[PDB]
Amino acid sequence: CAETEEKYAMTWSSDQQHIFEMPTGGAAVMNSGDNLLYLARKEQALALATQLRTQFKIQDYKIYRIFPSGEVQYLHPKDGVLPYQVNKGREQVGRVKSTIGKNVNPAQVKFTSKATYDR
Amino acid sequence: PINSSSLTRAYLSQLPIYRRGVSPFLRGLEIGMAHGYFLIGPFVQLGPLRNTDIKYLAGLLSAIGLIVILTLGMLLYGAVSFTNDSQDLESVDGWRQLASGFLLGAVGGAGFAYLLLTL
Amino acid sequence: ITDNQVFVALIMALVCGYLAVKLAKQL
Amino acid sequence: VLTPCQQSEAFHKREINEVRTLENRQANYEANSPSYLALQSQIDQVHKRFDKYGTLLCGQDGLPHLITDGDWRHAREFTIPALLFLYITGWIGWVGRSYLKYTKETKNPTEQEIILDVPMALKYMLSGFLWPLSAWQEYRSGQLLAKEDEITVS
Amino acid sequence: SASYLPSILVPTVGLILPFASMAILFIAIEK
Amino acid sequence: ATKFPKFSQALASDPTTRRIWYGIATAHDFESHDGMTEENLYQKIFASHFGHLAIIFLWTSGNLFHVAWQGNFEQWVANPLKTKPLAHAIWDPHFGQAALKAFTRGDTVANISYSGVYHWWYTIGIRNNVELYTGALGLLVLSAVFLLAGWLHIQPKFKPSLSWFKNNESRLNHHLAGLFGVSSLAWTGHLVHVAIPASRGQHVGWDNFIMTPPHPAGLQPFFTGNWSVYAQSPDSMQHVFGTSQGAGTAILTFLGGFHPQTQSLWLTDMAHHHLAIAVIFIVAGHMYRTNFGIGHNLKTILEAHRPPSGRLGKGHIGIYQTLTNSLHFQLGLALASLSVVTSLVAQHMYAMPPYAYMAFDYVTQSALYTHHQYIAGLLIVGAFAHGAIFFIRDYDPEQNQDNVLARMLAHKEAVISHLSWVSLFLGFHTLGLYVHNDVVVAFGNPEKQILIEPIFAQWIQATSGKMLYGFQVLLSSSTSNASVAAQQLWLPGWLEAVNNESNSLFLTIGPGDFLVHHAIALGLHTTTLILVKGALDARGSKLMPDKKDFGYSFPCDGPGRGGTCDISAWDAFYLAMFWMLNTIGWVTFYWHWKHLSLWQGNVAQFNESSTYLMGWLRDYLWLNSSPLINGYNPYGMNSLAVWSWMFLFAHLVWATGFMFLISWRGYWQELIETLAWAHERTPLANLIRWKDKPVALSIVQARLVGLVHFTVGYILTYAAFVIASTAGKFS
Amino acid sequence: VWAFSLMFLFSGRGYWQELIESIVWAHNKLKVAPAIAPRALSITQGRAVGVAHYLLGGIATTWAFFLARIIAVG
Amino acid sequence: IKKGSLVKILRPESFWYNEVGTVVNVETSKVLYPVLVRFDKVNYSGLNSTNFSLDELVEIK
Amino acid sequence: AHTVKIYDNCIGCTQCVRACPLDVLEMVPWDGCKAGQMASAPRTEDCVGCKRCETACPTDFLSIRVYLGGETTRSMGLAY
Ligand code: CLA
Ligand code: CLA
Ligand code: CLA
Ligand code: CLA
Ligand code: CLA
Ligand code: CLA
Ligand SMILES: CC1=C(/C=C/C(C)=C/C=C/C(C)=C/C=C/C=C(C)/C=C/C=C(C)/C=C/C2=C(C)CCCC2(C)C)C(C)(C)CCC1
Ligand SMILES: CC1=C(/C=C/C(C)=C/C=C/C(C)=C/C=C/C=C(C)/C=C/C=C(C)/C=C/C2=C(C)CCCC2(C)C)C(C)(C)CCC1
Ligand SMILES: CC1=C(C/C=C(\C)CCC[C@H](C)CCC[C@H](C)CCCC(C)C)C(=O)c2ccccc2C1=O
Repeated sequence: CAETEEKYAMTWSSDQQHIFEMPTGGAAVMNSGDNLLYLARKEQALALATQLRTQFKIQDYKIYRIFPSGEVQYLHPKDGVLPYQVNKGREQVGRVKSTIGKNVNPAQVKFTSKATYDR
Repeated sequence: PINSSSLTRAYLSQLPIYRRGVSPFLRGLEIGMAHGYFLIGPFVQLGPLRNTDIKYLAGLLSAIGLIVILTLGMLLYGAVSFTNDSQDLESVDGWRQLASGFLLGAVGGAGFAYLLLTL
Repeated sequence: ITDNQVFVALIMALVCGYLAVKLAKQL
Repeated sequence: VLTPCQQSEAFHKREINEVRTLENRQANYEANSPSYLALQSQIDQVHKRFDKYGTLLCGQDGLPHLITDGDWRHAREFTIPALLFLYITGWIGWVGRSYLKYTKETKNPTEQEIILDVPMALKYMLSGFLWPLSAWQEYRSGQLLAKEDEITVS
Repeated sequence: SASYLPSILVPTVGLILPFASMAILFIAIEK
Repeated sequence: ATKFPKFSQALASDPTTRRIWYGIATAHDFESHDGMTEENLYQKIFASHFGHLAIIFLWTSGNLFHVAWQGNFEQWVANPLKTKPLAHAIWDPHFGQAALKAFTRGDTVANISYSGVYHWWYTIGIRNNVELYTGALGLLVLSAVFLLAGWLHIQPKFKPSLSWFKNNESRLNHHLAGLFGVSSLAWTGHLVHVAIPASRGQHVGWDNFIMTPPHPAGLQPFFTGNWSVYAQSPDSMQHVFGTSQGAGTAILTFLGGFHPQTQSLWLTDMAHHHLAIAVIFIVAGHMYRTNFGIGHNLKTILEAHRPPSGRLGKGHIGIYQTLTNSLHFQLGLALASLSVVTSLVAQHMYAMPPYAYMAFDYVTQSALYTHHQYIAGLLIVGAFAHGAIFFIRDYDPEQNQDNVLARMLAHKEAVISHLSWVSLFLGFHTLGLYVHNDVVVAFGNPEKQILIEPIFAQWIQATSGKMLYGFQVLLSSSTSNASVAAQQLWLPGWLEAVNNESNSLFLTIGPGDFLVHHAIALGLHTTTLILVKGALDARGSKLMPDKKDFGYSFPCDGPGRGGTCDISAWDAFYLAMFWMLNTIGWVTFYWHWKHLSLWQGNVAQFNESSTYLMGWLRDYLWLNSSPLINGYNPYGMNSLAVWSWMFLFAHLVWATGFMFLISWRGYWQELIETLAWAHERTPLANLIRWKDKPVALSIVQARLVGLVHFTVGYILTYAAFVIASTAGKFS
Repeated sequence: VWAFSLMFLFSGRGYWQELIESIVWAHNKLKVAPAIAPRALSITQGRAVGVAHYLLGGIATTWAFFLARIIAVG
Repeated sequence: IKKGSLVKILRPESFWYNEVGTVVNVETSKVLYPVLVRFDKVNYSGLNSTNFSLDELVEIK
Repeated sequence: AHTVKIYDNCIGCTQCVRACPLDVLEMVPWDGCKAGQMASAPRTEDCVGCKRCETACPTDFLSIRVYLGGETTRSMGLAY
């Protein structure tokens, strides 16, 4: 619950009082000026971001991740621009040099705490 | 929201946990004082020894046969969870006094029901 | 078919039980 | 032991039992009922059924067994419809292979398989009649087979 | 032939051993 | 380490209930733990083997103890045909009164023992309950010895080196000589000294065996090769087993055939048998080199077997590395050979029934067969499953550079295409012929059936002398080479056992042999289609060739690329368990409906009504479940109410399997959320909150637990039906 | 048919797709490669067909059982 | 090499491994996988259009 | 965590980031492709592992291959 799990409070603004759909379900009131929105998990929140962004303009939006210690986080975006768009600040992590075709065989990884792809 | 009214709160608030201050041996002794009077019932009419004159004693021995499992699970739940020592029901010591109160009050409720199957 | 041989058996598997729990909390 | 079936006892027991058992329904009708004529035709189709199984081998069960050794006394039992059958689905298989190596080289091989080109289809349906010495002579050119097709990792 | 030993051993392995084994294993989740 | 899984911290971090189920199911996967190295693996499995053998001997001492203490064993020895042998006693506090009168066999209310153990202990020559107590103590001692070794070889001064486990070079020299040759030769030391005299009346205990030799003259004038003295006076015809009357005194006579009276093998034949097998295995123990160095180096024994034809790769270069340094290849050969041994044992416990007054209790012979057959199929499926574990988590194609295994992964498309071909040939030609016979029989005509005589098995029975066919070849012809070549030795005592019809050796044969044996070969080639599929596409398929990376039993690859339900090498086990239970199903259904036709006598009931499927479901399942399903009535009950209650029970297990196999996770993963809301929101119980979070079972587990209820329901249903059926038509 | 549904319900196309493609090797060897590429069924079809056999076989069992029961007497 | 050339692959995780295919586009700006090759048949993603490097560029004549 | 790795087949068509409903994936300017892009997975602590990326990955065979690793609260996607 909220005293031990990371509540996700999504903060965003709009221009007109439209009506969207909650991920909990049903229609929501959608305060026109500015509205925050507590949720339960991140896929609900970015699924709501797809729910509103693919319909119309809801930019200047991001969930402040209420971790139960008390403070917030900020992820989508971080540099202010949309993630599949390309910004010159992001450092790529999570690559190897080639395809799966040069990944190591797991008998070369057996009895070691490695991966089947780090080489 | 709904089924959260003042009659709901006024009924729940004076239950034998949500009431403000009672010692945990008495707080569990009220729980056992109810449930030990309860669990004699569905062993006398429907139990297997309803045919001999052990209609009433089998409710005692069978019902305490449940109550030792019930308090045993109480000691498992306070043993695994509720690790801190804030001395109330959310503790180890207050929960095991809640369980001991449920045991002694439950056996007392068993004897009260057994001595009220006389009349 | 007798009585004390059964007690000898339960003592020997009590010892065997202590060797089982002796194997238990080391592997 | 497989007795010759025309003289086995339980065989003719099944003859009396099935002619009589099916004959029991034949007395339920008059001499000129259509059903009565139908069971006349059925009794005929049982006596013919048991006379035409004369050279088989029904053992102690009274039921005609078969032999698949190629003994050449049991050739009409197994091996003649064996070679006959292998000719028939060698026909079918060579028709299907020949039609797929037709539609492999066409304009759009996807639309070729929904809508069969009944001109070229019924070309290959009938032309694939002599698949031993046509499939064999297309095997001697090294063309029935292939090499270096798709495979997984090793 | 001790005809009384299953009257002791059958219940104490059948029911009360899956009480204390639930305590030893289930608290041994946290031990 | 600190959490539940005290061995892998990748699961202790998970606050759900996954840590429990994967903490249980990965407890024995020693190759994939946190920090369990190479020596620390072998030093764990070498101790847990001792714990396991301690469980075997605690089990056998359990059977010795209950037969010693609650059975009617020596009362059964007094009357082996009449008295039904008792298992352990009952203490139900649930039996009110009417069930208590449905078990009284003596003063105890014990179960009838359907396990053939009194027959084996009666051919051993135990004629007492006292010897069973001394044996039960004698295996509590041995189980305590193996547990003490399991504590002993995990104490750190005695945990051996890994090179000692890589002394593969000498385990075979010690096992084949000692474990097989010495234990088998000592087993003739039990047959000759106990099972020969205690079957010839002479009760020779531990007190008098060092005084009374099994031959009246022995071993001082008998290093001379005058060995016809030991096989001089055979027990010929007029003998009842156990007694001293009508019996000779020879030790190692090889008569061949059965007893005329008890329908069992001669114990002189077995003494000569394990003596010969003892000598040949001791000769096999002198095989490989050791610290002495007179034998065969195993690296020279595999690499030298390379054909100059060049077709079979670059020979076996690499195979000796990938059996020593690997384990699931060695375990795969172990379960393979043990599985063929179990299926062989089931194919000889009924065929040549070794034990006195078996083939006379018609249920224990039907329990042992189906027992070792389901264990046999389980162990094949395990051999292939560790085949796939070998190809994923144990296979190195660089020490196996174009090796025989690399050649196997190379042409695996042809292997799977042809197992799929022969499976597709049999399944249109048992189901083709059974639906033909079922349609044709259905239309008032058993004659128009396709019945093919299985000539090849009849011809092989003619090569072993079954003269009821009229082939007159090598052993059915008395004038051949082999028929004269052992005319005095073991032939004429054995063709009595062959040409007899009541005995279960080389059964009489109709076309049910033909059609069913095609259905069994269908079951084998399908099950190896699954297993060789998910054991050679275990490493890499063209759907996903990353399958070596995700380990063995990863769930899926998600809906990408068409959908990927059950791509893992765990589908070979998963699906081949259903085909294993199907196939051993058809084997033991077929065997059981064969011997229910022999023992009742109407083999014509089989041969006329087993070639069509309503012959099975009518004449076997519907008729032979009549004493089962009458196991308790509204009128009352009898002794088979346990087997009918177990019958309905195991239908409930077998159908709770389908809740997991059919209806997969995300239904329950979005329904346990509703239950968790219902408990988080309710009053008086939201205090009692969970610690491990309630999470529906992941689909590696879901198909497993559906598989387990499928097997438990299947096998308990059929063990209910074998025993209730044959116990209902007899006894 | 009831028992034949279980093959579709329990397994999935991650098995059957490269079982089938291991057969597509045996067609590519003899040039009998079908031009429409032979996939397995999809997942939802590969469970919809398990329903539609579980119900056809399951319903036709009670159909034949019922009409063969009451025609035989009534 | 060039566009339109019929190219066999030698990479084992290509779906079209040891199957020829036609070249659509080649970039000469040190892209690690520049040679875009599409095919007659179709992988499980529904997509014939893939791209490769130069070591896996084996043509026929 | 569910370790997402993004190999050098990633030609930057960005159906992966648009296909991920969790924003574990972003695009990084990488001068090795024609679009100059190659995807990155920095925030795999929120990675469910639902493989909705790998469906919409039109490379040769799966530039972005999701390996199912750790199982935290967020990576299991439980609501409560
Ligand atoms: C073009 C026709 C054709 C040909 C020549 C083959 C040939 C072959 N198939 Mg086959 N197959 C076909 C169609 C064909 N198949 C179709 C349409 C299917 C889908 C049902 C299959 C499914 C299939 C499986 C599942 C398997 C084979 C296998 C095999 C091989 C072993 C022989 C066998 O048992 O066949 C099997 C025959 C059948 C399953 C039934 C026959 C299929 C149809 C009913 C007949 C085909 C005629 C065709 C439709 C005519 C169209 C062309 C015409 C209109 C112009 C052999 C190379 C096996 C293998 O790999 O062995 C090495 C194997 O396991 N096939
Ligand atoms: C595996 C061992 C096991 C044993 C030994 C028993 C024994 C018993 N069960 Mg039982 N049961 C078991 C497993 C077992 N059950 C399981 C696995 C289930 C679930 C399927 C059930 C479900 C079940 C039901 C639904 C009922 C029983 C009942 C009973 C009692 C039978 C009534 C009778 O005629 O006896 C004579 C009985 C007596 C003389 C009274 C003895 C009662 C207890 C044992 C003594 C007093 C207990 C004591 C106060 C507490 C101390 C600690 C305790 C754990 C011993 C008997 C004590 C019946 C019952 O409730 O009995 C009253 C009953 O209705 N059982
Ligand atoms: C001669 C000396 C000797 C002997 C007697 C043994 C004996 C044994 N070793 Mg061993 N070992 C030795 C030397 C020896 N070892 C040496 C020198 C090394 C180091 C190089 C090892 C290294 C070693 C390892 C690493 C392991 C063993 C293990 C074992 C045990 C085998 C498991 C088992 O029960 O199978 C017994 C099998 C049989 C008795 C025969 C089964 C197969 C037959 C053909 C079928 C059944 C026979 C018959 C038909 C049925 C009768 C049954 C009845 C119901 C009728 C066994 C006690 C294993 C073990 O348990 O570890 C503790 C193990 O993991 N050994
Ligand atoms: C001598 C026999 C033998 C040995 C040593 C092993 C050893 C091993 N197997 Mg195994 N296996 C065997 C036979 C054997 N197997 C057989 C015969 C089969 C076919 C049935 C398999 C199928 C199999 C699979 C599919 C897998 C293994 C795996 C493993 C490894 C880890 C085991 C583990 O973690 O389990 C942990 C222990 C358990 C899960 C407890 C078992 C409980 C099972 C699931 C059900 C039994 C419950 C019972 C029926 C309920 C009782 C109720 C009653 C009414 C019946 C380990 C090396 C695994 C592996 O290497 O990859 C991870 C793996 O995935 N095995
Ligand atoms: C009744 C149940 C049933 C049946 C018949 C089958 C049958 C088969 N399974 Mg199987 N299977 C089952 C249950 C069943 N399974 C279950 C419960 C599981 C666990 C999920 C599996 C798992 C499994 C695996 C993992 C594999 C098989 C394979 C096979 C095939 C083996 C090859 C063969 O014999 O083809 C002969 C063909 C038949 C027996 C088909 C039946 C004949 C049909 C009914 C006639 C054709 C249609 C007919 C004209 C009616 C028309 C209908 C109308 C609407 C017009 C065969 C089709 C393997 C395979 O693909 O082999 C190539 C394979 O790898 N099965
Ligand atoms: C994946 C399945 C799964 C697993 C493995 C667990 C496992 C666990 N849960 Mg759990 N749970 C689950 C699903 C699961 N849960 C679901 C779906 C819910 C609903 C949201 C819950 C709700 C829940 C709560 C509310 C609690 C647990 C708790 C627990 C832990 C203690 C076991 C317990 O309380 O059961 C014990 C068994 C029962 C409660 C069953 C009661 C019904 C029985 C049959 C009637 C009693 C008959 C008789 C008296 C039995 C006596 C004999 C017997 C002892 C031998 C254990 C780690 C407890 C915990 O975390 O404590 C540390 C806890 O308080 N769970
Ligand atoms: C239907 C209904 C209902 C329900 C019911 C119920 C819920 C009941 C309950 C009741 C009960 C449940 C009761 C109780 C009783 C009890 C009492 C009245 C008390 C007394 C006391 C006691 C029991 C004591 C004990 C003891 C002893 C004896 C000794 C010592 C110890 C002790 C102290 C413990 C209601 C009302 C809701 C509503 C309406 C309707
Ligand atoms: C996957 C895998 C695997 C598998 C598994 C298994 C399971 C196997 C199989 C195996 C088996 C399962 C076996 C079988 C065998 C066979 C045989 C064995 C055959 C032959 C036959 C014979 C031998 C016979 C004959 C005869 C007679 C009849 C009489 C006279 C003489 C003689 C003897 C000749 C392995 C580990 C390998 C490897 C790795 C992977
Ligand atoms: C067997 C099986 C298959 C394979 C089923 C195959 C692909 C279909 C076999 C039947 C089709 C209809 C054969 C095509 C033949 C054509 C009809 C042409 C034949 C010529 C005449 C009959 C017209 C799956 O695709 C599957 C998917 C998901 C879960 C389980 C399974 C599954 O168990």
